[PDB]
Amino acid sequence: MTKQEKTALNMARFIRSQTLTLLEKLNELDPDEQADICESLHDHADELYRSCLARF
Amino acid sequence: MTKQEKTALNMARFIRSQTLTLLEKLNELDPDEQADICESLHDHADELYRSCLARF
Repeated sequence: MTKQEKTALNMARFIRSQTLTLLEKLNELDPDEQADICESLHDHADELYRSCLARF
Repeated sequence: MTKQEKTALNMARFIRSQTLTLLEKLNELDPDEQADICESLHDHADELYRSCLARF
């Protein structure tokens, strides 16, 4: 296994883990809170994405 | 401190932590990989957001 392959697998595992935990955590809040948090998370995701576009 | 307050603080801390780790991890990849991962992460973020809209 190459370092590039090992890295790719590790990153895939990491993103999967983060997503699973986030979903489980969100599932603890009532509908109202969930909607607010989701709206905030999406706006922040767009901001991070635009920052990446700027870097590349 | 109310349970609602304790929950809000815990969620804020969690989202902050996840973001910091993600950024640090991304910083390990070369420009090319970073761009690919960012594009994939954004598309997935949009998918999750649309799923939330559907639930609420």
